[PDB]
Amino acid sequence: MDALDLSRWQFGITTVYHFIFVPLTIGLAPLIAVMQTVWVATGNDTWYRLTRFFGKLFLINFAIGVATGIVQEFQFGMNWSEYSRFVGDIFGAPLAMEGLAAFFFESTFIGLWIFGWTRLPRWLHLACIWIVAIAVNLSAFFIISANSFMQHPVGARFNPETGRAELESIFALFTNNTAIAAFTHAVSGAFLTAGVFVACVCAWWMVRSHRTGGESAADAATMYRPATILGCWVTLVAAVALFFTGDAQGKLMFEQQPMKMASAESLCLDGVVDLQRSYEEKFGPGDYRPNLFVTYWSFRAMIGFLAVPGLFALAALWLTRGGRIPDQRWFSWFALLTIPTPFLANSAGWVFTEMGRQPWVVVPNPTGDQDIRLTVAQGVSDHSVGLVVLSLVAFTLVYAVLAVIWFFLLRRYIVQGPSEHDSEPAAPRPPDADDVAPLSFAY
Amino acid sequence: MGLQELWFILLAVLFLGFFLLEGFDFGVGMLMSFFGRAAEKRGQDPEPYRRAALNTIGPVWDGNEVWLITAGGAMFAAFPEMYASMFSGLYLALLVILCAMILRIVAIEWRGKIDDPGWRRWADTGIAVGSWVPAILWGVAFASLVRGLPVDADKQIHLSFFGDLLNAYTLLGGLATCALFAFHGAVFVSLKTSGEIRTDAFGFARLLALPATALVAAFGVWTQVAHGTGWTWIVLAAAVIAQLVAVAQVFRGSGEGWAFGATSVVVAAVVVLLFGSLFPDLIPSTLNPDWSLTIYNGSSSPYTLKIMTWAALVFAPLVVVYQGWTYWVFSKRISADRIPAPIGLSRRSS
Ligand code: HDD
Ligand code: HEB
Ligand code: HEB
Repeated sequence: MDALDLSRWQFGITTVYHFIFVPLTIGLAPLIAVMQTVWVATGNDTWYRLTRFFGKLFLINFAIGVATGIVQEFQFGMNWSEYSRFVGDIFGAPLAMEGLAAFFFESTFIGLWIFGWTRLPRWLHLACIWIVAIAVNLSAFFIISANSFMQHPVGARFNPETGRAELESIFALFTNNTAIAAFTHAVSGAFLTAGVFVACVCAWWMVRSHRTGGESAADAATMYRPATILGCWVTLVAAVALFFTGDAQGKLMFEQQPMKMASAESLCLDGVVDLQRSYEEKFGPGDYRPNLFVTYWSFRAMIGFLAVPGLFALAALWLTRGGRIPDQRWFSWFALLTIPTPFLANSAGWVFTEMGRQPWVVVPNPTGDQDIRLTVAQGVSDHSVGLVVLSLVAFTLVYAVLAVIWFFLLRRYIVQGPSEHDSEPAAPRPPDADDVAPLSFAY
Repeated sequence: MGLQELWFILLAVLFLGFFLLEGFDFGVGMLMSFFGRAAEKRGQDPEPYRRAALNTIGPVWDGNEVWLITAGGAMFAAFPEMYASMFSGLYLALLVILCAMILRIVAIEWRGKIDDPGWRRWADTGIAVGSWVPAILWGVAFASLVRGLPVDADKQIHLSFFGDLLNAYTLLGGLATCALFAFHGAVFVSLKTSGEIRTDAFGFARLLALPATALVAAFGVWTQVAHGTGWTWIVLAAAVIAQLVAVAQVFRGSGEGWAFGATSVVVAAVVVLLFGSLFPDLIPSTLNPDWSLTIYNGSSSPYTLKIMTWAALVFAPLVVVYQGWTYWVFSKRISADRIPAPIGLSRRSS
């Protein structure tokens, strides 16, 4: 009956929950890999404490990332059956290739990185985290090309004698114009998220440690200042990359999807009505407009939340010029306020992208065959409202409780700080064939 | 010859790997509570024993559960009609299975972050729920799939209460699957531990031997008499012989490797029998034996099947190789007096 609005709400809620945690993982895996490589190279135990202190947080995030992602795999067939019959022939290949080529790698090798701190040689233990860091980007590429088929589809035929998409070329699907730009933009966003996270955490701990004095006043200059500088440089280069990839992706959006563009730069001639008449003459009657309010303000918020990390990075790179250490109270508050803004910008961008193509679930390609198209009213499953209210309420409640617990754990472990006093030298890793009293990790 | 039949076989192999590698996961999850409870009856504290039980599937459980994800993805890629119909028909079962899996995933990995005794009770409850629920619901789902569903004309399986939980042949499937997974996990823990949790695992397996035997025997006979071809007699005989061998080996108390090979054979034989009692079609229809999906009106297309065949025949052997290697690496043995002291933060659960 009214299962359409409930299904849309459910899918949106769940994907936003998932992408709250995705970018931190994608951006923090390579940073931890670099922090471990610079320790294995130089031998300075300062980066060992940093890589452990951030590995704990990385794992706390990875658990809930996997848990939130697990449902998206089945939601397609559960709530969107008629859509899955239309695009299954094509949509199923990137998903299965992702499952076979990235999920297996990351899942198998993070378990080796967690438990092999004193069982594997050091070079193998470093290769483990490098493999994890590459796999968490391969999976992003696969899934983003999958989504980029839904808007500007390329390699399909639409066999009429069966009513299906029917894939015809995999090379044309994996080298899509939209897919490359979307992948680059999303990777830049994830790296911005992780860089801001590291820089703000280390800036807070640098302002806090300098005031304590005693013995910890020497951890600042040796450990918290270099990490802050690294984070700020990563943030700046990610901001420039975001600007350029976004300009490219906007140039793309102008030509292959004009309704989204006309809805982004709205007043607050008209475009949205001439395109309405054009689409009504092309594809019969119907209403072909997005919300015009969410689409107007998500673009603005996504672009405007970039001024906070940029200003923070530019101020932190100047407050620590030669070798000095900042002690201003307002700097720590600024570092604390700068943390949620990358998450907010990522969510705003993904909400603009998704709710902009809104009457469609497979957008008609202006230079395609015009038969590969599907509004989001012929894609939803035929269920009752009482069956969808159950899933919506259950998922919303479970994910809300898990997110509150996740925030509590991250705040606790950030306030605790790096357990430098709690036995953090480089582990000796003695050879095997010995009943060592601990195992170095046991869940 | 027959890319469609080849991909039927490949989907069967993915589900077989999932069942084989999650059997002892679900068994350990079901049994860790009793492992802890058997230590208090000796006077010792139960926390090292519960940690030693959970630690046998420490580094491998995530890679184990990826098999279900890749099996669902392979269904969506090769047989999208079966994917759509099956997952929109079994809506409540999938909803419950997913709500349990979420809790298990998050509890296993957040259990040891805080040192409060009340924080560990909810983690243990989450592990228990996420191990008990799928172990029954997957057997129920596959038994109902082999028995048949009400596919109306093209799609839209709408079943209420007697097509999903038909007492005959469907709850028996869930009971048999739960008992078999418990036995599998008991004899798996009996092989990765070193001296006093090993004897507890042997006791649990000696208690579980006969019920699992009787349940899987009854389920196999019922399946092969109601829905069965001529070459599945061999699979049923193999499963029965393997279960007898495993029982005889467990009641001795010294083999522990043959007793695991035998239970692996039993699980594989159950899966192979369910799929071979179904091969020609997918989701038979109880309304009309013409409205039922098959591999002939449910597959994708020649090109997609060829591309997926290349991808699978390139990536699956490598996955098997390096997962066998990671099982070899962490396979020394685990004692109860070898678990590190709990190192977690202070207090104030949530
Ligand atoms: C930018 C790339 C990207 C995007 C847009 C998505 N994911 Fe995701 N997903 C990831 C990339 C990723 C990840 C960030 O790499 C995760 C998070 C934590 C992790 O370890 O992997 C992950 C975890 C993850 C898992 C856990 C599997 C495992 O145990 O390794 C599954 C099944 C999915 N995702 C599926 C999906 C589906 C069906 C999505 C569509 C809405 C989706 N993800 C959004
Ligand atoms: C966060 C954010 C986000 C993300 C990440 C996403 C990711 C995605 N996505 Fe999106 N979506 C969205 C945001 C999103 N999304 C939303 C919000 C929704 C709901 C709403 C509407 O649509 O209206 C969606 C919904 C959706 C759907 C259903 C239909 C409609 O339209 O409704 C689909 C199919 C999709 C596809 C997708 C894919 C495949 C992916 C992976 C790549 N999506
Ligand atoms: C954080 C990070 C970030 C930031 C800062 C942003 C800010 C921005 N951005 Fe954003 N975005 C994003 C991340 C972002 N973003 C994302 C992730 C998204 C969604 C996804 C895709 O790509 O699709 C977006 C969405 C988006 C899009 C899409 C559209 C379509 O659909 O096609 C574009 C073009 C953009 C550009 C941009 C620019 C130019 C800027 C300024 C510089 N973006």
